[PDB]
Amino acid sequence: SLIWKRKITLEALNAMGEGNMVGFLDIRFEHIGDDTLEATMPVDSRTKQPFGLLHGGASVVLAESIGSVAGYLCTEGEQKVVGLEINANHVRSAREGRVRGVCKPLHLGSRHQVWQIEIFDEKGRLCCSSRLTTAILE
Amino acid sequence: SLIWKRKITLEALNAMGEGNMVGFLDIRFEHIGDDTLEATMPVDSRTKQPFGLLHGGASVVLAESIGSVAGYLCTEGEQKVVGLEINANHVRSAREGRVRGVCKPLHLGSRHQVWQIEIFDEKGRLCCSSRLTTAILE
Amino acid sequence: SLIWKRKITLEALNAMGEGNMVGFLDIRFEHIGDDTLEATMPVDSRTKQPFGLLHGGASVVLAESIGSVAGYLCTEGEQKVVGLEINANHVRSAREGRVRGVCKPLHLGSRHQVWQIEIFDEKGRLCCSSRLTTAILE
Amino acid sequence: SLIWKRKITLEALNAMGEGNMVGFLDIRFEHIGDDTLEATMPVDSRTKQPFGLLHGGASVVLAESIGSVAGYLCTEGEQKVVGLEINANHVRSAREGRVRGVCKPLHLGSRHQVWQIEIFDEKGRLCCSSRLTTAILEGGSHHHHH
Repeated sequence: SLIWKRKITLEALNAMGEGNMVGFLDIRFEHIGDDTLEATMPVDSRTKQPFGLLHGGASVVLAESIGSVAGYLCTEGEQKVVGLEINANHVRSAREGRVRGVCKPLHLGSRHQVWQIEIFDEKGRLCCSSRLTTAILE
Repeated sequence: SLIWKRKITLEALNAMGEGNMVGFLDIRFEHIGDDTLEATMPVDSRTKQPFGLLHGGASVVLAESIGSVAGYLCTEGEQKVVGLEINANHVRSAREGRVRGVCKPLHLGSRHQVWQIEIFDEKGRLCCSSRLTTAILE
Repeated sequence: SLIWKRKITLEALNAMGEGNMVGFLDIRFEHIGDDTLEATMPVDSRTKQPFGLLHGGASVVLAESIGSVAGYLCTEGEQKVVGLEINANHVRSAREGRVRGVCKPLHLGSRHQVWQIEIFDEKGRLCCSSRLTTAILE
Repeated sequence: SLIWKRKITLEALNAMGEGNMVGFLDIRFEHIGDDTLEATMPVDSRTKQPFGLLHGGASVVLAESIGSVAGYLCTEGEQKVVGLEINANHVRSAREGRVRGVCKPLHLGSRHQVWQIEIFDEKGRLCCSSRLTTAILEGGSHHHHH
């Protein structure tokens, strides 16, 4: 199923993060299915807490970053999306490597959207499950 | 009305982010009342999204960073807190200066804690309100 | 702090629940301040979980019930609100009497709103903290 | 696979609700799978808001009700689960019939669990998506030296 309303390439996406938070974290997308969007992120002196574990906020940064663009790719023309509510359950820690976020839609309405982003570690072990609720602004 | 079970100094506390995400982002705790813990964060290239505004994940990184430490200061001995769930509602954007997050407890149990982190802009306007649920581990 | 764009009395307000869940759970509005709405609900056979304590879901029905109407009162004309997301933390259980829900705004925009509802037991202690995000419909 | 640690019949599962909220909203567990639990709820005057539609709070009642027991079934002995926090997205309304809740585990930790409950209408359309985080409370007698 194709949910995307706009067309884009990993090239353009990754370009977005340069100059802002997304950039200074090395978050790079790596897939764009018909109804799915993936991305990864490291685990170092930028995405870790004072104990050397994948910071929970880092996972949310990753979740929101992907959900935001994905929601955008589901709109038309001058439309835009703004994240309203986000939540996440940290069910497993991470200390090294890169985590991959898999974003899928739970609901794509005309005025708002709900995105689910599951984050897994290199071994494929689920570390975080988050949801993003956005509003479509004309 | 005094909740802390571990005495700490802003100096030693701020020291926490000396090589981890909390440092790279310039988060600096500035207050330690009987039941509240504050800390500001810079709204710059490091914490902004592709459009120049504060990134929603930055708001959550701040929340979860202030909540993790508040929770820890409320345990004793070898105990530790692990973040379980976090939720945030972005009610207002911010594009300049420093955002302040005021953390207070909603509940301080013996097994779990619930923290409320309200993030304001330099104008004192709520920008993000979030809750962090922690688990106390022996 | 007069947030209400509409006018309504406790009498008219409570008459909304007759014949629906609100009236069936005996949820009763008891205060309309300039920027807050308060309502009580019994902790009984209709609101308890299998072990004699207040069902967490009942606390959420109270929360959404107060937040929905409050949202309405903050619009006007043919405008109406629709709940998008609601979350809550159960921090203390209630076993008897009635709990009291207190709702106040966190954001009232032209497109959506965020409401915070705190639920207390008969002793004035926090039992549930929740947030509701609505969307305004023209 | 089999996540359940306790063996319960649907009959015994539904008997738990008599006399309380679950029984009063006619919430009926109708299926226990290897790693899923399902319950139904009528969309009527007891569960509708003033405008004649399914009350979002009811949906959360259904979700927490299913999630709570699923969490209990995944604990042995006198152990127990306590609901910590819940969240839900209302993505579509309902006005008649029943809605069905389908609870799957997202995490079955040693100290806490995360449950996902999706509520569907008659046509299999998602009306509410919810997550419940619970804490496991230890229980049972302990050996002591003598």
